[PDB]
Formats: sequence, C-alpha cells, structure tokens
Amino acid sequence: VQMEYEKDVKVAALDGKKIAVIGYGSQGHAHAQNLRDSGRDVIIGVRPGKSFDKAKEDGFDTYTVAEATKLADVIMILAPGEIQQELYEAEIAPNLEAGNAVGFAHGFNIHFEFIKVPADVDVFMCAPKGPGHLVRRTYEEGFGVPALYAVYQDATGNAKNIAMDWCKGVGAARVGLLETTYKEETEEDLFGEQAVLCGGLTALIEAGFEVLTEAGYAPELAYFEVLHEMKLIVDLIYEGGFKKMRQSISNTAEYGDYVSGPRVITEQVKENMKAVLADIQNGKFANDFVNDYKAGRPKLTAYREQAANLEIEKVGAELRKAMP
Amino acid sequence: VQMEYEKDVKVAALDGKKIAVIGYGSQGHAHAQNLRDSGRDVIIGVRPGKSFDKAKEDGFDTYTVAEATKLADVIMILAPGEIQQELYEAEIAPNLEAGNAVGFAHGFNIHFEFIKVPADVDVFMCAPKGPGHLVRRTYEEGFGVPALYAVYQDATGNAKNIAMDWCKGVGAARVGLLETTYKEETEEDLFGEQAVLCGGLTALIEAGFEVLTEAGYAPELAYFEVLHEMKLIVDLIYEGGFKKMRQSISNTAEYGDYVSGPRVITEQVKENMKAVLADIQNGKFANDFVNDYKAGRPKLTAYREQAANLEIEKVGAELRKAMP
Repeated sequence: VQMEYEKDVKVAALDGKKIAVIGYGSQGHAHAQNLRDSGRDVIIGVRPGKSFDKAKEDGFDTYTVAEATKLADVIMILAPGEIQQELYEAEIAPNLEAGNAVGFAHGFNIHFEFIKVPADVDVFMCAPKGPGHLVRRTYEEGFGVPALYAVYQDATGNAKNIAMDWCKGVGAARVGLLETTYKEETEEDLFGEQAVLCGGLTALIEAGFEVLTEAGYAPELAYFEVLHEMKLIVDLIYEGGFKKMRQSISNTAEYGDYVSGPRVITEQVKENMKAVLADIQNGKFANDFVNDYKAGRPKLTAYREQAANLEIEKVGAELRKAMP
Repeated sequence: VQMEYEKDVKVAALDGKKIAVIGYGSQGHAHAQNLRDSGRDVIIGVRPGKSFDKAKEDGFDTYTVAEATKLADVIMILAPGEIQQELYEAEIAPNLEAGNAVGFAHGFNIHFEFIKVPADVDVFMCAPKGPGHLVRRTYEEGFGVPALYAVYQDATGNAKNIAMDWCKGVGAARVGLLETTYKEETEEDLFGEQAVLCGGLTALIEAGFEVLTEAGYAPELAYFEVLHEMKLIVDLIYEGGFKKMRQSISNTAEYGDYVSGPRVITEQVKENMKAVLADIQNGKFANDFVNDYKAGRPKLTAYREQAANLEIEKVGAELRKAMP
C-alpha cells in the first residue's frame, strides 16, 4: 500500500453535496467544523439536548437524526458504536434515498453486519487516526491527523471519491491517507487495541507492577519504573522507531532490552495473540461485545470496578497530584 | 515513601564545595550547566577530545578526569556505565581525599560492587527520571525533571544533604524527589526497562506486528495499529492512569482491553518476569552485561544488527519519512 495526499484526491466529490454529520460528540464536532471550514455545506443530526443546542450555538443548521438524513446526500455516522445500529434502523434507514453515501469512522458495525445499508447507497469510511479534539486542533492549525479510508459498497461509482474528499475536507489528506478495507480496518484495529496498545500494554504494566510490589519493592518507585517512564520510551519509538529509542537509553538498558524482552514475550505469548486474532476474525469477540451490551454491560461493569481498585491506580493518582 | 520538593532540601550542602562533573555527554552537560546556572562552582573532568573542547567552549574550567578529581570536593561520575570501573580505578580513586563525596546517576556499579569507594568518602545518587537534554531544557524553562536520590555510604554525615542539594541544583526538587536506596534504584530500574518499558514493550509490539503480517494484513496499517497509535494511549496513561485512557477510547476498544489483555499477558508471563527479576537480584544479568562488554560486545553487536533487519523498522522508517 502506498500513502496518499491532497494531490491524490482526484475528484472533489463533495462539491454541491448536502452533508449531514450524525452526532456532535468530540468526533462529530471535529469532522463537521473541519469540513465547514474547508468549504463544504454541513448540517448536524442529533437528539435534542446538550449537543443539539451546542450545534445550533456553533452555527450549524441542526435537526433531528431523521430530518437531517432526509435533507442529506452524504451522511457520516459519528454516534457511539454501541448505539449506531439502533439509531440507524430507527432514524437513518427510513430516510435514505438511492445514491446517498453513508460514512463511518469505524468499520465494526458494517463489517460484522450489525448494520446493513441498501445496495443503492454508498458506504464509505474515513478513519482519522486520532481523537476528535486533535482532529479539530491540527486542522485549526492547517495540518491534520493521518487517516484510513475505505469503501464497503459502491452503488454510484463515486464512493471512493467521496471518501477521499471527506479525508481532504477534514485535514487528513494534508499529512497522509492509507487505503484499506472495512474488513482490514476493523480486524487490525480490534487486534491492535486488544493485543498491544490497550490490553497487552495495560496488562504488561500491571504484571510488572505486581512483580515488583509482590517482591517487596516500594510501589511509588515501581510506578515510575513501569508506567511514568513509559512516555519517554514511547515518544522515542513514535519519532524514530526501536532504533532511536535504543540509541537514547543507556547501553545497560539497551542490552537488558534485547536480552529480557524475548524472555517475557515468548512464542507462547505470540500464540496467545493468535487466539485473540482468531476470535476477532471469526466474529466471537464482536458477538461477546454486543451480547454484553444487550445484557446491560455486566462484564464491563465488573471490569471497570475491579480496575478502579488496582493498587497501581491509587498510587498513580496520588503521585500525579504530587507532580502538578 | 513521600515526595519531597525544594522546601525539603534542609541544608545547602553543596555550599562552598568545588564540584567536578565527570563526563560531558548529555547527562554531564545537563547536570553541570544546571548546577552552574544554580550558582555552584562546577569544573568538568573528561579526557582530551571534542567533549574536552566543547566544555571549554561552554565556559567551564575543564581538566583531565584525574586532575578534576583532585581539585573537587564533590565528584559526580556521569561517564557511560561500561567504562566507569576502569575510569574510576585509573583516574578517580588515586585523587580522592577523606570527606570527598562521589556521586552517580545510576547505582549499577556501586550496587554490584564493580566499584568500591573508600569508607571515608561519601557515595550518593541523584537520578533524574529523564534524559540529559530534558534535564537541561526543563531547568531553563523554570521547572525540571523528577529524580531519585540515595546514599550508599555516609562517611561525613552530610551525604544525604549533598544528594538532595544536588537534586535541587539540577532542577529536580522543583518537580519532586523520591528517596530510595542504591539496591532498589538499581534493581527496579533494571527490571522496569527489561520487563516492561524497553524489552517487554518492544517485544510486545513486535509480536503483534508479526501476528498481523504473518496473517496477511498490510504491513503499513499494522505499523499504525501496534506502534504509531501507542503514543496517544501512553500519553493518556501518563496523565491520568489506566482510568483516563479507558475513558478516552471507544467502548469497543475498552472492552477488548479488559477481555484480551489477560489472554495475552498470562500468569506464565508474570512468571517469566519473575525469572527476569531473579537474574537481576542474583547478579547474573549484571555479570552477563559486563562479560559481553569485556569480550568486545559480541552479543550486543548481533542484537543491534538483528534489530536493524526487522520488517517493522524498515516499514516504520518509510512511513515516518512519508509523514514529516
């Protein structure tokens, strides 16, 4: 795959199109405002309430989800993943007309087919790889956040042009675009957050904190040596990969990295990751998540409360207050 | 243990002391410049060469290691770990007097007794939890980098005041100090970098990248999904612990974290970490590091050349180029 920029957006396919951003959370706000600022004709579709009035206060023609869908040619759904299906069936699906384009920033619901859009309507993706506030600020400072785009179904023949022009309008084409598919975006993103970025990482930190404190070491220092110091290392990797990080640390740290990394993350861990990937590919994770939501989030409930009781989280909070 | 600040630096024990900083790398430069800006009487001891001239350029009275040691009351050794022993025996030890204080920023060589300092000389530590340029620049902008301080032997009775006044002089007391011991700093620092921050982390990322690319996914998205996106996750952990990070990510991502984290990092991984810790405590890691250095770094050589051949490093370098 080759990375793409503003020069590669061949068609300004959003020209003359009535655009509805569904949701006015952090992400919806960033998308709609960025596009407005770029030149596009943006309205907002929300439940009446906090976000609604803030959208009107922000200067947007705001409506319900249904009427904003009726008025729109392009409808980007930026509600929370867990309410997209219900919101789509109730408010969006009855108001779609052939030749509309329906966008998402995450492939989960379309890929796993919890939502199915009629085959005379385009489904596209623009997935900026950053949080809404950063997508807005980097644009509010004319560069942006790199993004993935994809098309799930192309009824009109313009779906890829709409997705790239969306990524142009929100600033992402300034820094870089990667083409993907709904399936690859969904599965690589679920795997990355589960196996490395969020699950693996937090579990790796927690396991190291437990080894130290169970061996009798001071928890405040352990907090520094498994968590606080991580930011520096990750910043170095972000800017220059393993190579830049391993150049900047001491030779003693570097050698311990090469020697002990493979003793901690073994072949068995790589196997465990494969079983994590398999459950993403075969739909079992997606079903577990959606089932938990439908049951009233009982697993998420237990998880969140156990996590609030962790020693590292209490020690960490105190130390963060002590260091303004 | 509780966090201490400038207020807790009871005595200004560096007052009237001639201070030698041994080494003029980034760490030496930071420590010496901050202390001189703090108004301490700082000379540089380093072998003739560019460092010798860069120090003389920066306005420091600059001598050989042996000659600087002879002039100084307080001698802070900031040469690289691997040469401190030879450097100390040849150049430093002959020029120490009773009531001098010798400083380190890392306890490795004192804790494992590669270096033994006469019993009428203080041995202390001030260990900023950041790299030199950061220790320098934060000082210039009016705050600093947190630090650990410790004392290994206190001959004069002023060792601890000297360590805290050093941390105050380099800016660390602006942010927070933590008292530790030479044994705990050494063993927790070695374990943190090996099990979590450096070794664990890079092996985790690499195992994830391999699982994705061996399963057939595009290497460039995998880079984003196991590496590039980690900066945001870790910044959130740095600012507000797991709690803030888990609030900030999607519920799908957060759910996957709770569910897959413990599948990847198992009890067996925690057992692997315990064996890592044990080889730190029993001195085997230390001896293997020093033996590799004595034999001409042959293991480190192989490791470094293998690291340079990693697909994730080749694909990351291209993408980091494509995203300036």
